[PDB]
Amino acid sequence: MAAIRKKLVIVGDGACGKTCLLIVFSKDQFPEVYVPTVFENYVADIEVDGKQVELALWDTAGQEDYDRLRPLSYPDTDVILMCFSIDSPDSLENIPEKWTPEVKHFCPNVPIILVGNKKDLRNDEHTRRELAKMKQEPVKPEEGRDMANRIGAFGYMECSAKTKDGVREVFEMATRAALQ
Amino acid sequence: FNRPILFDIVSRGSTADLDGLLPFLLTHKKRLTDEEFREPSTGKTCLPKALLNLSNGRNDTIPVLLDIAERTGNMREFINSPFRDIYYRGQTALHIAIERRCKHYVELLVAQGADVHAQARGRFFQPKDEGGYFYFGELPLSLAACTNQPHIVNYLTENPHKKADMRRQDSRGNTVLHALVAIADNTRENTKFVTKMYDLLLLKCARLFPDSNLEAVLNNDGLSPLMMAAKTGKIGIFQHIIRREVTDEDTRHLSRKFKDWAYGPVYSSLYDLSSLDTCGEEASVLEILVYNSKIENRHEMLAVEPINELLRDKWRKFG
Amino acid sequence: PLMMAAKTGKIGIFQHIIRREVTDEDTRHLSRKFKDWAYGPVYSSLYDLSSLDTCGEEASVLEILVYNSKIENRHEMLAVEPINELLRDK
Ligand SMILES: Nc1nc2c(ncn2[C@@H]2O[C@H](COP(=O)(O)OP(=O)(O)O)[C@@H](O)[C@H]2O)c(=O)[nH]1
Ligand SMILES: [Mg+2]
Repeated sequence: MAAIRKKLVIVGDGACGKTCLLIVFSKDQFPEVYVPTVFENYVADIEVDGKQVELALWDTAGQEDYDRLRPLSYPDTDVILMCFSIDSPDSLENIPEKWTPEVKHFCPNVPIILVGNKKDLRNDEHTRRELAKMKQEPVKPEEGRDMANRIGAFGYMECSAKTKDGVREVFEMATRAALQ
Repeated sequence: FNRPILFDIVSRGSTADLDGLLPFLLTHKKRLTDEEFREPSTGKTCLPKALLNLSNGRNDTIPVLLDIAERTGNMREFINSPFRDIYYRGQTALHIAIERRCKHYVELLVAQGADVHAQARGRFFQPKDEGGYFYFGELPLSLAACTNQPHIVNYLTENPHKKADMRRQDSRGNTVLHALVAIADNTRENTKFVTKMYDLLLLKCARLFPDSNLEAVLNNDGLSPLMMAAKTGKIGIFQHIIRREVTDEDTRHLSRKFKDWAYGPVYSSLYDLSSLDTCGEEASVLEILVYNSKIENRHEMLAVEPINELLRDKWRKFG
Repeated sequence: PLMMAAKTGKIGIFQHIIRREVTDEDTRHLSRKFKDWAYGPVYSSLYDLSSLDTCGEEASVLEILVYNSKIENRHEMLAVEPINELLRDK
């Protein structure tokens, strides 16, 4: 029948795999060299239970003037995909301080999902050494659930855009929450 | 080169001054959808400016801009870029090309990959009750239907590339048939093209989808087009829907009035008591008319041929 | 001059002075209804609030129109774009 359209907004810190996740979901191909700052004006076809849903993927950035026009993307949203890097936890601790209030103040009563992008780096030796140089450890799944507890988000799933693992169930959960 | 220069070259339609845009964009790695080429507080790119400043109905800068955008990679982003302002949010270039009554550029945009199901959510695209001017259903196909443009409707529903399905609903749930009821006045001309387009779309949806009835998809308020016509004080489309007769055998099941027999001037016709006397388990047009139809047309809709006798027949039975 | 117009109930000159724009680049200091953007009917503008400010440091035209002005055009002069919008803002 008619394919409903749901508005999806992906917010997160700089270089936390937002645009890469969107491109992997949409074009099925991980960008090699030229990854855009924002993946904009794309609608993706998805089906969860036979109900076709067109996900209007909206991308936000915090660089140059994109920070100023990021608030204008929030109106009419249906699901919010807050993004943090498993590699660098600084995004994880800065979620509740900045991103959760920002999302809630412009998107009341809207489902919230926080996703652990860069899941492949959890076991990466280089990233582990870089974190140990700064006395840090990769975000644990238990830590992700603990962060979701503070916000009260719809769910927490980890994504690895480079390996194309988890890039589908996250959007399925997002459109399921939007369908509510 | 720069947006004040670009929006003037586009406005004047001078392709001779637009030659150097592509080498500049390629060597600077800039794109036509960049904020440096978009009007602030509006979000308008060069394409709406070209679609607004039309001389002789054509702007030669539009093909050049489309070619340049394809070369730079921003084709879908360039064509489907929506307005970001409060009063025009969601308005892509397809809505502008349809409202300007330029079928050629509508075909050009849809062929290149325009978002045919783009919803315009600005305050100017809200019902007059909610503080708006032009509520057309928020869809590019609904805009064409409410603008009385049958050729553009036929093209959008019969594209080789991407066809606008007629069963789609906007944020409020109104389909094309629901949007033809909110743009319908009681004047003779409005009641003469709104009903024609309503029948055109209903028959098109009956042929294209035999198993689906486009008049049975309720909006977010649970109102079918007949129910919304009864509620919002539209009598012409109300009478047309109730007294509907269609001759085509393939789509003869959409009739609501069935001439049972005829003897000279006298003829007996069966009226479908669907959504009118539904025995309570569903919503009824009669209840909407006698409770929620505060319009002054209530005493004129309570005189339609089935409704007037439907109420009277109830009086004899148990009344 | 604007205060005199408000007191004497001159609707035309008060309406002009409130929304006066000087297109010349040499003197943008005298314009009041600055224009930000304008697409179609929308003519979104930024009205100066000089002599119309909320603060009571200097004489306020809102006070003059509400209390001092006894002219029959008082209702007409309160219907200008910034003054009416200013009251709803409060
Ligand atoms: N190892 C790994 N690297 C990634 C993944 N996703 C993105 N990256 C890299 O992270 C960089 C920044 O990602 P990007 O999407 O540009 O950040 P954004 O614009 O803030 O979303 C990119 O250049 C990618 O190469 C991932 O899942 N695993
Ligand atoms: Mg990005």
